[PDB]
Amino acid sequence: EDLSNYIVSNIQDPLSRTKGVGDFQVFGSQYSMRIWLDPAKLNSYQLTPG
Amino acid sequence: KVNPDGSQVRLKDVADVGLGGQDYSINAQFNGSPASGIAIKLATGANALDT
Amino acid sequence: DVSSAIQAQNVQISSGQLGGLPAVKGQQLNATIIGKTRLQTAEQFENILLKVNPDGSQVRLKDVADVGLGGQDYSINAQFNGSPASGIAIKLATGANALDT
Amino acid sequence: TPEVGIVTLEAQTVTLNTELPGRTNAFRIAEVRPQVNGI
Amino acid sequence: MLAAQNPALQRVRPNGMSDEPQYKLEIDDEKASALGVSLADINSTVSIAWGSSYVNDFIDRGRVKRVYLQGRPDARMNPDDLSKWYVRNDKGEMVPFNAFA
Amino acid sequence: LVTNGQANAMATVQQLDPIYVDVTQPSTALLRLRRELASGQLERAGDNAAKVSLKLEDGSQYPLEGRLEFSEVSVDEGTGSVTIRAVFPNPNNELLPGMFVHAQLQEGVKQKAILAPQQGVTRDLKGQATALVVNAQNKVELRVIKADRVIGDKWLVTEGLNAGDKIITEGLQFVQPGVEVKTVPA
Amino acid sequence: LVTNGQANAMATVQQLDPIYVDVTQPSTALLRLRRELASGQLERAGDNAAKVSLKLEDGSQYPLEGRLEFSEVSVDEGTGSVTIRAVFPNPNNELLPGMFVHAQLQEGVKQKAILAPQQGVTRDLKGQATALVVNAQNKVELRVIKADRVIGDKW
Repeated sequence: EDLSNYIVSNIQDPLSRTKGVGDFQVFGSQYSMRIWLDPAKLNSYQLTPG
Repeated sequence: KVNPDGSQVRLKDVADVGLGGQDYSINAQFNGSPASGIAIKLATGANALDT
Repeated sequence: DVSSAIQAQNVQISSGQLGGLPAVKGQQLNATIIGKTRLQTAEQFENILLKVNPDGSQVRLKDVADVGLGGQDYSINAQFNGSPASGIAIKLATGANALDT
Repeated sequence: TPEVGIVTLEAQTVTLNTELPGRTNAFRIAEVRPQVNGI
Repeated sequence: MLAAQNPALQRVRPNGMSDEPQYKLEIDDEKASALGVSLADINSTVSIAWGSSYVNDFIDRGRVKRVYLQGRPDARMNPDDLSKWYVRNDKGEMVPFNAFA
Repeated sequence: LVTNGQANAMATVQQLDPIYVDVTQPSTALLRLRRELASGQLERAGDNAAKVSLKLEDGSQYPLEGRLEFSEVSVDEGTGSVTIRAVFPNPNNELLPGMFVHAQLQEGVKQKAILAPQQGVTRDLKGQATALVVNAQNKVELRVIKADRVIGDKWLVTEGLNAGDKIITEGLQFVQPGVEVKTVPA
Repeated sequence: LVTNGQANAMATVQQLDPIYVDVTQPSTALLRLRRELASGQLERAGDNAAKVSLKLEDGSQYPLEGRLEFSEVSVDEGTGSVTIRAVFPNPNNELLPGMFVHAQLQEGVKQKAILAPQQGVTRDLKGQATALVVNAQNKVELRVIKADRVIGDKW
């Protein structure tokens, strides 16, 4: 996912605008700040994912 | 949440925050070593050599 | 209140997946969890419940509204020699032939 | 070769104070309640 | 099968996937709403806790990327771990998914 | 008209030569203190452990340094927080009862604490804290480190970095890992 | 001013050397365990039926084990769950009354259990679990099995 972030953040945006490329597909994804809800501690304080 | 006493819970007391991919379904791998690639489709009405 | 309840009952929610990525090491099970699905027949809109006390007594949509399939737009409707009918009225496209169409 | 400012770091001892929120309450507060009745 | 037995074809394929197990959890509707928890809270809990919801964006290192929100890699992996998730009642209490699902 | 045993107060008489400062610590912090004081990686303070200093509503430190007593034993159901009482002297009318102060409860003493500058620890694209370190063969490396608490203008490191090493504080630019460099003091 | 029969208190004197842990349990799971224990396949143990052994708020195990106590007879209409107490020793005052905690009390020891792995068990057209087995004359056949509990990575 480091290399996939590097593609989506630095190669994909100048390469999708060139003369000839109409559709692309990356094999991976960029970074996205995931937040992993622990349901025991999310139970501890009377809270929901909402 | 935070009470008027001043006792709060943060997001660290519920979840562990860290960066990861936005979807993990596709993970390419090139010739024994970890890698990733972008696939490219040619737009219609254009050429392959010039692209 | 009936509108908010019906927008709460037949939701087609993305209910996730068992064993979905990222997986803990040693996972061998995968299945696409289907949660609720949006309702289909008259007996399933007929059992939308609006308010319910903790004692168990509820108010379904039987006791509030008469529910059944009807037209989307009741405005335009046609007839044909007495017997009831309906139809589509086709217009030909641009640069096209009438006989081929 | 480049000449850059480089530190030489060693072990030491620290204190590790932690920050925690709160309010201040009065030391000896006495709400004057009447204990007897009348205007 | 009738094309694989046919001597005029060769290696016919489905170009698709076949039917596989998928876990249909059935929300007990009237019991959940009688215990007090509203159904929009159940749908929000299910969709965010498994379906990897999308809240808003954030910038980093000169690029706006996105923030996702999903349960652990250890609390959705088998049907025994669909009971670790609790949904709030209408009075601050906590109701498990074993009661109504 | 005033009645007997009235719930509504007629007037409020309070004196503040000391002021109680009620401070809420989350219970997981007390639990990781109980896990780390039992191991040798965090020694108890002892004679200096009672002193606390409070941060006022303008970010300015309060000049006097009071002491605490009775870290409570009942947590609350909602936020899971132990309240901790601290007593502060108050000669003038500086602190007022009902403010929102912070407090610096200090506990633990590290007996092997490595401590790197702010301008020597930078974040990479992972989000991890990285530092540039010169080998004994006089070439640069990168070591992934974790950085718990800011002390003034310097981080402290827990693992990943060892004592007696060198990190580059100033001159991080035009230096990439794997190149030759010479160490000058600055 | 402090009046007779006051509703709100003045201080809280409390001891905690044997603590009490009010463990909840939803009544569908207790009724399913009562069904699985009345149906004669799993045997309730006697040597380790009263060990509770909580693990604390940050996932750390508590070093002492304590006795299990009654199960309260009424479910509560706000969440639908019984409450089971437990008696834990607390010599070093290392756990406070009111924290959130998870207990591991066992529900039944299955004697002579077989574990089919996750690879060999699938579902047919109706929803009942199957597994292909090989006969003694070396020929496969379909057979319908009842697998509903995942332990480890084996049904």
